[PDB]
Amino acid sequence: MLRRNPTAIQITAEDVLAYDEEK
Amino acid sequence: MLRRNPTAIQITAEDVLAYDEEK
Amino acid sequence: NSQLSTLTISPMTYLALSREDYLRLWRHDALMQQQYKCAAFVGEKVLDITGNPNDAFWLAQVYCCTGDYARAKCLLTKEDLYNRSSACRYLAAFCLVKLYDWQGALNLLGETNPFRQDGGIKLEASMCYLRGQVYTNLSNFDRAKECYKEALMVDAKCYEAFDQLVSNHLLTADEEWDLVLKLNYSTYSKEDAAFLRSLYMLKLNKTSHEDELRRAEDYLSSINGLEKSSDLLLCKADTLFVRSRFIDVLAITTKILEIDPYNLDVYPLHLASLHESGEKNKLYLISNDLVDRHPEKAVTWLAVGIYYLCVNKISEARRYFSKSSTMDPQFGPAWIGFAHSFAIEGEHDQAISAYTTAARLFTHLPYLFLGMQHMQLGNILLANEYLQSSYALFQYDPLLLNELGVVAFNKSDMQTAINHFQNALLLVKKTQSNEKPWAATWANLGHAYRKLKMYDAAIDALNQGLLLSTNDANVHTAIALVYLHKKIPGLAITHLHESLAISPNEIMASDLLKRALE
Amino acid sequence: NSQLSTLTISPMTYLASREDYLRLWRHDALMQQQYKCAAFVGEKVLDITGNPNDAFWLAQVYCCTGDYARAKCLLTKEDLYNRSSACRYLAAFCLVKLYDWQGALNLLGETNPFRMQDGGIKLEASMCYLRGQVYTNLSNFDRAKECYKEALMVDAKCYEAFDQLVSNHLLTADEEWDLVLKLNYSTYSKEDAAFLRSLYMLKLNKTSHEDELRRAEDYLSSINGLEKSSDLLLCKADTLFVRSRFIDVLAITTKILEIDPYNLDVYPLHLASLHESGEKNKLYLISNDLVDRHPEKAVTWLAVGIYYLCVNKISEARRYFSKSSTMDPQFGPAWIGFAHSFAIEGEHDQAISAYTTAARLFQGTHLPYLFLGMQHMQLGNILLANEYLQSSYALFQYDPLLLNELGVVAFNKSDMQTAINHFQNALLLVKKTQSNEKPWAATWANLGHAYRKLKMYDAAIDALNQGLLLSTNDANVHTAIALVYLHKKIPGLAITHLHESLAISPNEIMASDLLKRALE
Repeated sequence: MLRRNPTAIQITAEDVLAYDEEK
Repeated sequence: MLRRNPTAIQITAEDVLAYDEEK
Repeated sequence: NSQLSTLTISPMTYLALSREDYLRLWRHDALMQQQYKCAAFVGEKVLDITGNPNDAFWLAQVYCCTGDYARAKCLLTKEDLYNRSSACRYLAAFCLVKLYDWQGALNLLGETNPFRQDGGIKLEASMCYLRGQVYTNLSNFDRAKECYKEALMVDAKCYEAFDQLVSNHLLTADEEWDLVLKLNYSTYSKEDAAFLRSLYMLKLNKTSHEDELRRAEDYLSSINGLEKSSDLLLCKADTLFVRSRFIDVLAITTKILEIDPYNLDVYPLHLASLHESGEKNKLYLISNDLVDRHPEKAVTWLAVGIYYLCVNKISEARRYFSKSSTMDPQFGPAWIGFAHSFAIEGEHDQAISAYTTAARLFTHLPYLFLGMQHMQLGNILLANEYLQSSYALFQYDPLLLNELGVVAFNKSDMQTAINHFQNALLLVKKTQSNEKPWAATWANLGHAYRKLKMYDAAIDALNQGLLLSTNDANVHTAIALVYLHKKIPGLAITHLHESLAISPNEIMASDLLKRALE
Repeated sequence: NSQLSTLTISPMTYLASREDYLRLWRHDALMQQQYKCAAFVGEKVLDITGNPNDAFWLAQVYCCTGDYARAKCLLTKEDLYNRSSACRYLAAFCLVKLYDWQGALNLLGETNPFRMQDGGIKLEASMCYLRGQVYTNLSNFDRAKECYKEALMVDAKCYEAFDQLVSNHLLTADEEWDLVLKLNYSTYSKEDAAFLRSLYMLKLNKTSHEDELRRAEDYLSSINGLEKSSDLLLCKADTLFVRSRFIDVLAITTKILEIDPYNLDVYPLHLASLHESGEKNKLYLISNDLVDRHPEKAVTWLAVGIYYLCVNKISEARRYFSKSSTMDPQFGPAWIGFAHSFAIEGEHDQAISAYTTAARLFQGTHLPYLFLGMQHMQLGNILLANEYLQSSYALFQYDPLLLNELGVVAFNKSDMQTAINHFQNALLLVKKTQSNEKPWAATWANLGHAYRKLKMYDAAIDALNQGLLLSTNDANVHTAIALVYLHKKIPGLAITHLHESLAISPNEIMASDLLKRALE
């Protein structure tokens, strides 16, 4: 059976917001 | 094999001429 | 070695069990039951375990039955196996042929038979047959014929080789008789040699060794079961057809088509006999479903052409005989139909072309037709050369005797003409022919009589003439002229009236008439 | 009667007469494929004797010539099929060749009519197989299954039936093992039962009965000569492929291809292993002589497709897995290839169709549920994706790709700890296998993403880095690394990595923003 590549987690737009809350 | 029909001798002008040797 | 066959190496010889015995019985039965996935899987296992050449051979059998010729060859040519086993060498060579590798075939087989009893066909013989199959495909017809006769010389049971020589008209009529006569039937059975020889004679031509053929059919006939055999029956009808006994032929042929519907060997003879018997309906019936059932066979399109013949659509019949001979250029009966259709429609050179190509296939019949054609063209030397070549073949066909008569007549040998016409009428009585065409022979006889000044015989024959075909202006003219000779102008007049009414423009009738007027 | 095979009717039984010279002669003609001759002799013996066995053998000749109507008629004429089981088998066989399905069923019966041994397949078995073939063509796949199961129970030697069951995937992995385990091998040989049984087990599901299968493989390797058998090398290769030992699979599979170049069953394993290693050249050569010599085989077009797949020509790959799976709808590998093409294009629904039709043709294996899981992740059905993933895991727990997928799921819930454990185990797994290292950059980066979530920034850097390593050019892992750096409060390092992202893809919306804030 052909195989495929592991799914890759991506940095999302929501991650940059979880950051902004550095206050 | 397909056959065909007997050839037929026919009456000829030479035949009338032949007769005309009535002399 | 190569004296033996495939039976020597069959798993069943064990009768004369290990794991490899069980597997062999199993693969063998799988092969006979055409369960090929099974036979390949068992055949692979046994081969892996033993490395035995006879296991390699049987494995290739299944690949062969599968159509995997490339694979069979590969398996057999990979380990010098073609050299360790005659059966392998045969099977590998068999595959190369199937693959069209003509040169590689010869490499296994050798260009000459290299080898010059178990119930089978000697592998030596089979290899000779394959050797001929190759030379045939290399168009080397001389050496194919020769390498096929080797086959039959080596084992008389090599009927594939025999079938090639005969159905491919690779030999003379005499060549063939000469051959089945000199076979060593002991390669079949010393005792009972006769049985096999008679069977082979059933395939040869009917009109060259009438003695051996009669003794053959006679012996086979006494054997119960064989009266139902197509080969025997088909031979009988060929004979019958040569004797113009068309009802008899048709009785046999018909029995064949009911008790064995799938053999199409019978058709050209059945179709030809129906044409003479004028059965338009049977010819319509039979052809229609032949086209419906076997559109791919030349036979069916011969049947269609022949139907258009008892219906005189000559332009169409020529069309389907053309089609029938382009499909199978080797199909003799179709070139005759073709040729005849030109003859009918007045095209001589084309008919003669088709006739002489038709003669290559196949017999007194083609030479006879070539003869009839040159006579219509008025080439009397050629007409005679052919009719003579046809008479040497068979002297008892009333049609041929009519043509010799007409040649004798045209060179003014009246007494020989009369002899020919009289014999033609004897022979015809013994036949089962349609009688209207023979009116021409009666009139011919009358014309010969007229030429010898013997006028009372002429009147009788001439009259017997139109009796068989009443709508005929020329014999009335004929009769009239014989009356003028008998100095009876009045009867000549009544007859010239009948023929002028039949053909109003007749130039000879008209002139001949004015003279009778007294 | 139907308890025997053709061996009983072989002329060669004389080994244990004019008609007897004729029969020997007809038999050898057949065997030598001189069919004009065998028909000639066979017709004369039947004319003489009227024996059913002679009608059978004459009929055989016609079948070899493809004249199936003709054999059928001959065996019908005298009501032969009623007086001979061989004649019944052969008449039915011709009827099937003629596509006459009701005819064949009239002759065979809709179920086994028969509810010692000569060495061949019991004709009783062969007729159930035939009945199986009919039911397949009427699309009663349930009755076909039963009617093919019956052949095997009747005679273990009916491998055409086994091959149909297994090839048409009419059985579940379990059903297949219970079948061969319960078969009566005395119909082969009471004393050598283990040999045939081991052969059959080699055809079966590699994972579920690892034990019965390992002694079967041992027993057969102790048999001199089988170590070079294509079927034996294939349990191994498939077993090695499950363990992701792809170089090992190629060693074996390439050896099979040299000693048996016309073996075709070897190709799916061979092809799939070449794709994994990225061997365009090898895939290219193979596909080309396959279409040259086997244009009519579905495998041929599997190979053309797999090639367009190490080459990333997805449209023409899809075309060819389409062509192959159409040529042989039972061909599982072509369906997987087909589904992957859709997955890559983002065609989720069609990918899911293809993967679900493939899960039928590969039942008892963990990969189809794996793929269904991964594709349902894409759609956002985490519940569903998890159902399918727990399902593959129950079937087989040691595939790095599956642990990665279970890890992406734990991470999508908020179970970072579990995600880390799963990622760490994929990585451990991958070290034992022989897989192309490059695709696993995503797992490393994955582990790195789990770590930043747990605010373990140094473990994250290290993992993200190892991700970046295995993939020369990834903008998203550079952005990830920067996100971590400015969490560590080192904007200067965050800045150089953001410059890399925006260079690999100058448009990324989030990389620009993360740079926006990294002004420090």
